[PDB]
Amino acid sequence: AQNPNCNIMIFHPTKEEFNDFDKYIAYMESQGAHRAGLAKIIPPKEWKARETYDNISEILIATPLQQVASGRAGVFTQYHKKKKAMTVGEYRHLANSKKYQTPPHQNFEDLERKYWKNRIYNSPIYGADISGSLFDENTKQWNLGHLGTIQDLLEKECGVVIEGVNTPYLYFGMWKTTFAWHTEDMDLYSINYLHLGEPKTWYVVPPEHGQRLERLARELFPGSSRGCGAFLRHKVALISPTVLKENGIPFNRITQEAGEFMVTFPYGYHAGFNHGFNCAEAINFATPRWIDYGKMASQCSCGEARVTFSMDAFVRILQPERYDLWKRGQD
Ligand SMILES: O=C(O)CNC(=O)C(=O)O
Ligand SMILES: [Mg+2]
Ligand code: NI
Ligand SMILES: [Zn+2]
Repeated sequence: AQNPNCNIMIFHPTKEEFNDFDKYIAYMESQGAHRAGLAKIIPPKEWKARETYDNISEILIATPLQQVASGRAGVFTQYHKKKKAMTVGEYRHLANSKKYQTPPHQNFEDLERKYWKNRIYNSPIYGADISGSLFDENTKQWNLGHLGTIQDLLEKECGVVIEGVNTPYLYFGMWKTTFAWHTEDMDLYSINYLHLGEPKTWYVVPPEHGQRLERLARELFPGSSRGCGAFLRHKVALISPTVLKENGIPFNRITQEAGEFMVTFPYGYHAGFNHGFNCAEAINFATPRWIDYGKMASQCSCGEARVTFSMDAFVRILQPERYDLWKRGQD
């Protein structure tokens, strides 16, 4: 069995290997990359996502989210308070302000210490989940707006034609902006490209050990657990590496820098934080190996998780028994 310790693997494809996206994912899995839940892909040196980032400041963040924490430093939830719209140029200036900017630090490990010590005492503002793309249309390789769609994969594997679309999302971050512990909708893959700015630190639990994280989360968030049998789908809970180590949960960590891709694999729980002003693009995707994960994915039916139009068909076709209850949660 390849990668039996479930370490995060880092890949350096050549420009030739960068042509066929599906083939490269399948290659990485042949080497055991999925066992970690997360992999890093460094694009070939010849590749670029677009020519420059000089003209992005007029993109609108219609609903910036202030991430307000509750709990203790290593075990907390966050809620998202909606703020007034602002442009990317306005948000960059805010991220760089004395109130929100990255503190002085020695290295990524020092910054990680400072994040876990201090995150809860601040409420950073995240421009998340903005439909759109920063890939130039002429970028033919690993262009996250030109991937094969999940609907077409389901149709190719299973023969059923379904409605829905699959488009990318932009994330504009600042110091301390936080992504809570989650797997993807329907336990899909994700791919994330850091277009510019400061790094993003990731934490990940191997898919084979995801239920260990779930059982800890039910212990640590006991009211949330009573409210919903899949409350990590709400995407609000944080647990620090120190707490994970104290409770024996297997995980790994890695820092993504500008110009690098990360892939999350089906049922790979992940969480993380931004080091400073940055912009990432991400999208979900599927492969043949996902289908079985999709059929077994948990679902929130309490009403909190509320998701896209296109998840309807995935539930309806892969999980017909759950469909009725889940749809009640969506309505
Ligand atoms: O970058 C972020 O805030 C969150 N991204 C992801 O969870 C992802 O790409 O799967
Ligand atoms: Mg612009
Ligand atoms: Ni994710
Ligand atoms: Zn729920």
